[PDB]
Amino acid sequence: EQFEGFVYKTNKNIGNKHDERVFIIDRESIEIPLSRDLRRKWRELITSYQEIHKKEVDRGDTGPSAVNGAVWSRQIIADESERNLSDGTLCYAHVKKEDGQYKILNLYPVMITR
RNA sequence: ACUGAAACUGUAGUAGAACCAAUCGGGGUCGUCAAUA
Repeated sequence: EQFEGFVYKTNKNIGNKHDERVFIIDRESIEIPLSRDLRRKWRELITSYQEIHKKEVDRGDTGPSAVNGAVWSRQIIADESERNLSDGTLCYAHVKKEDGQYKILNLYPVMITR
């Protein structure tokens, strides 16, 4: 196939990680209204990521002490710009279909998330 | 078309009586952390 897309590169944030993922825009697409409830939940989840590791990062660890061969996942070392869901940011969205509606429950920065 | 003189703003009076630097708190203890293949 041929596609066009965005590379949703995060870092090598776990030891078994081989690949980044890239979002294929050339093909089928759907959109949902972005609620202010999602905006706060994003800010709040990312705050946790950034806040919880602040001390490990500032003493200069390059990755979690509990997983060798890995480096800070992109969102946890990112600037506070990441903490605001500004236009064109890339996310994973946790979704279900209900009543034929693509309900979005949360926005999450990584496939398996905090 | 003769300046009045002489005369302590002084004497007596406690910035004091009452008032708690005090009330609460085991030097204690378990699961998290990272995301993909």
